[PDB]
Amino acid sequence: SKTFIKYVSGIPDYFKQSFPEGFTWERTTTYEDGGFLTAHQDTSLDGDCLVYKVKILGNNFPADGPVMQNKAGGWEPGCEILYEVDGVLCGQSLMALKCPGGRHLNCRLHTTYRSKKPASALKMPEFHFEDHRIEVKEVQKGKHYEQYEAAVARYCDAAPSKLGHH
Amino acid sequence: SKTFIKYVSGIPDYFKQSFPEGFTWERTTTYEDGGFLTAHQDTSLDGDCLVYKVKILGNNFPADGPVMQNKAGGWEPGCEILYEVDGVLCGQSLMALKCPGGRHLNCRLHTTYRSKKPASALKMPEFHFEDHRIEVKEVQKGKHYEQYEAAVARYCDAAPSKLGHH
Amino acid sequence: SKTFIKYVSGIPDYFKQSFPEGFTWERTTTYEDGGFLTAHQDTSLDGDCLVYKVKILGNNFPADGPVMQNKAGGWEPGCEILYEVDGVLCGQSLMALKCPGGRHLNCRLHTTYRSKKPASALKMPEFHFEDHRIEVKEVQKGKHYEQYEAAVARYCDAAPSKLGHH
Amino acid sequence: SKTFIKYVSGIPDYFKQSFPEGFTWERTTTYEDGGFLTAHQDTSLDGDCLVYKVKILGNNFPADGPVMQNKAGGWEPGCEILYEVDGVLCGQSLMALKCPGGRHLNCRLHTTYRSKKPASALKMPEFHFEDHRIEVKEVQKGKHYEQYEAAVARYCDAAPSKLGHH
Amino acid sequence: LTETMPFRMTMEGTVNGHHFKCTGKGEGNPFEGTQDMKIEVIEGGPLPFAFDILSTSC
Amino acid sequence: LTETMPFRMTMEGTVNGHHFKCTGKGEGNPFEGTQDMKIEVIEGGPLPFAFDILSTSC
Amino acid sequence: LTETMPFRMTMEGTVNGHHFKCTGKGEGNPFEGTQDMKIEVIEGGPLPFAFDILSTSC
Amino acid sequence: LTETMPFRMTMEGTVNGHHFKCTGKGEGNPFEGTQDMKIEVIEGGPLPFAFDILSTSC
Repeated sequence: SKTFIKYVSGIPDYFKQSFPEGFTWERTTTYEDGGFLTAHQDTSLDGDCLVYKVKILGNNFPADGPVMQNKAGGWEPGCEILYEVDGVLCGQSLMALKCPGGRHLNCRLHTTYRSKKPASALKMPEFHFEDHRIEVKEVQKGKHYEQYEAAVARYCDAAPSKLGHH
Repeated sequence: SKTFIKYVSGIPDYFKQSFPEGFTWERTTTYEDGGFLTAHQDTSLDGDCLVYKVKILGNNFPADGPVMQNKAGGWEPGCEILYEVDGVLCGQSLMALKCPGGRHLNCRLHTTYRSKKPASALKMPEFHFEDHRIEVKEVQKGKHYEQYEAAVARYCDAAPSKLGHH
Repeated sequence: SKTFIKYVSGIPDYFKQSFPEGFTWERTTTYEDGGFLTAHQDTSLDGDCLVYKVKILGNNFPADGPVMQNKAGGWEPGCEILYEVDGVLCGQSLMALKCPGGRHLNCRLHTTYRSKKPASALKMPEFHFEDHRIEVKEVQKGKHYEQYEAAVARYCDAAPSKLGHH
Repeated sequence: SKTFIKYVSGIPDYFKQSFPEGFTWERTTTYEDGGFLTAHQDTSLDGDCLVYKVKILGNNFPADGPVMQNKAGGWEPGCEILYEVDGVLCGQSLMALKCPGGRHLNCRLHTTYRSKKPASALKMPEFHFEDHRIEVKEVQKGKHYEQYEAAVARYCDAAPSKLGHH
Repeated sequence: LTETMPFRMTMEGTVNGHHFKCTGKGEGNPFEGTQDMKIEVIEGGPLPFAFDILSTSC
Repeated sequence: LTETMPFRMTMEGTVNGHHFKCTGKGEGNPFEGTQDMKIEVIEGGPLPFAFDILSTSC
Repeated sequence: LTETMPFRMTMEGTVNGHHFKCTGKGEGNPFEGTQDMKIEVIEGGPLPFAFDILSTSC
Repeated sequence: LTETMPFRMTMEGTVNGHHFKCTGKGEGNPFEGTQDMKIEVIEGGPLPFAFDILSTSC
């Protein structure tokens, strides 16, 4: 839900800038055990309501893996890198799924974010990071879930530059 | 169209064995320039007509690449390796797309083939190869196409064993 | 140079713990344009001096790419995720190389860090992050370089948990 | 040992052409369970003796996997695709390692073969295939081995073109 | 956009041959970067796979 | 089955934000491993990408 | 080339922290594409991993 | 460790067929996580590729 990000240090907000038109995103997530999860999403503004429409295709998840065995323990917090490619915004991230026995299963997210506004009408952000944290509670088995996420967009303040870069 | 394969050397035919029920397949193709093409397919037999239903999600294709610039010259012939995992049939292949200037763009196909018959009802093939050749003719720009494919399933006869395996 | 990291939030320091025995690391970096850079490194302590021995094998870099054309402009700051796998510490990171015309070339680092100390003498850290910034100055073309790095190991303080997790 | 290949259908032999100068090859093999094996090789002719010098860096193999547990049962036969990229010969292949319980572990080989001969003295082959069969005998555990290989370079004769392509 | 913003979601897909549909409703603070939502599996439930693989799509 | 088998196809998808629909029909010899087909882009045409990426799905 | 050709090999490597060295001696038929060789682990043996990972480098 | 620590480095490699060797000398603040070094290409120079690919190794 890319509209809900705290942007610091004056980084342009590609997603909020896109309204009222909205934006789309497309992603393939590659899992280290051979699974793939591909998604396309449309984000629109219907007056005072945001409308998300998502299409999902997932495949090759091992039958004995934590995904198909339904033994996943949620995601670790993650960092995404974002930068312009071909006049749109690209995103790249690694995530880690918590597994039984204190193990992790990693994956890579390959994302392109596409504004429905033309590039000429937008202020494109420079290379930056988005910190994310996703938390899930299963209310009813395989039926009802609740999900929380916090997200911040920033430069690298933690490790400072000598060359005066961001 | 996996029903149309010539099987030699007595290799069991996972696909033809699956009728009348039919089968599904699922695939993610990863392109060396960052594109992804994900597909799910359902194959059914309606009388004596085969019915294919396909869902496609493709993403991250470079704007300047041969795919989005519509400058591809068709596929080279290819080889797929197939073998059982988790009681279904898995396939893996590398393909090479012909590009302007006698160049190639490669990709990897990650496939799972799923019979609608239970595993107990099929004879599962051993590790084998499937040779394929796909040829396309564009009848009308972006609208009408013709496609030909020849496919043969075999063991490795070209390079013989000293240990007496196929 | 993994000995030089600032650890916060009571995260144990796998690298400093490894002295006097030291540690090794091993990595393959996969570049999005098809290059691979593989390294093995040995870290030892010799009196009051740290000694690094590095072996490198790089391959498949495109002749026309920023690496082989020597037109790279340094790395963006990066984020590594680190966690235990089978008694050693694994690291995963995406990095982005600055290219001509404000473009970026991304890559993925697959690392295993191996203490030379027995596991009985070590406190393995929980899942955490290392922020890195690397800056290079070319003093003499292809002959003399200077490199600066700053590194900090942390949890995700920027996006807080509703469940009170790290 | 790329000198030992049977070429059919008038395909030029990049490797034999390279003598007396010889050739090198460089490769990263990526395993589906996270291992990487990188090699660089030098091939020279010394009188009537071919001389191979090989450097290897392998990393990230799972401690529990068939490789580190030494429970591998050899390779299935394989098919490599080869084609020119920027004046040198590139090779791409998928291989399958036999594992306990009739299982397989797959990997991908990314190779560049580099003649030590000037490009002016070389006939570059068109896109083609190399069929390989490798068989290993362990004579003394972890110390003495014997290896056999058969290799043939060909076009796709098994699945014919309707357009008269190779 | 307002300081507290609601959203709704429709999702459809196939994972390992399993077809499913989901609906969602939520709210968040666009400028603080926080949000919560409910997800219901309306078709193909109970989900025969870990819901976690759908989290980044929701 | 028969010596020559006919088949029909319906396809829907999105590639780089472009939605399209395709239909097809063809014929082949199941035991000889050969086949031919026609594909028509019925929605989202003319295809704004190389058709080659859809070949293995047709 | 002669229709039978001998070869020799030296190999140095590190796999998962384990250092090793191998030598090899073989012969084959260059134009017929067949070959056989012996490989000996001269340092770092017995090999603490499957030799099969070294096969394509021999 | 002392709050300031020196280090020395030797590197040997091959990239795309190009063999090279480097030496390095540096110092840093181990607990503060900062460091600086000089790197000299002692063999195979001037480097026929971007030094940046070696940065994470130095």
